[PDB]
Amino acid sequence: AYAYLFKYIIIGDTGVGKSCLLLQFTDKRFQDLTIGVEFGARMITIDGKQIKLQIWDTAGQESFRSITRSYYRGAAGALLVYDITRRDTFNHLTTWLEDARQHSNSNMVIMLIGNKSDLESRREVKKEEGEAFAREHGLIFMETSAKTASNVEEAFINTAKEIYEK
Ligand SMILES: Nc1nc2c(ncn2[C@@H]2O[C@H](COP(=O)(O)OP(=O)(O)O)[C@@H](O)[C@H]2O)c(=O)[nH]1
Ligand SMILES: [Mg+2]
Repeated sequence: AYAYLFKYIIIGDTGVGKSCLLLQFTDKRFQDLTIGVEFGARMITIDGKQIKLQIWDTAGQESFRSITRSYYRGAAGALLVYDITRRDTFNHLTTWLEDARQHSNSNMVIMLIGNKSDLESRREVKKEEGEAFAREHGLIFMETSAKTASNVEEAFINTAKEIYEK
């Protein structure tokens, strides 16, 4: 009835900041890596209700270009991350998105994340390109910095609000 558990997965290319977004959200710190068993949790509040976010970092899946069924199983939300300094990470979004289409529950919320927003001297992908990609595919989008915490809390909380309100 009254308390909630939302399973999240974090997906996207190598080095986009999946691990750092996890650690920033759960521990408020920015930095070992146990592939296949790399996770964290944090309690939040939406509409006065207690919601436990159980969050899975899918590092190690990148080489496969696909997410194992056990990550998708019961996943309520997914953060699909690219690295704004590396256009190739932006280019591979459609293949991550198709993997999710084929193998995830259609109700799984997906938020598009352009990470490393602090790195303005190396930006390759404009914020507007992330926005347009998200619109075309019916997703919410935010730029984050796992380094500075910018929009990190907002990304996880807004995903949860979308899951809860759907
Ligand atoms: N400046 C900056 N560096 C970041 C950010 N997120 C991650 N990094 C750096 O990028 C590297 C890769 O991030 P990581 O979380 O390990 O990527 P992953 O393979 O997707 O898990 C890290 O070692 C950090 O040095 C960010 O928001 N800003
Ligand atoms: Mg990782």
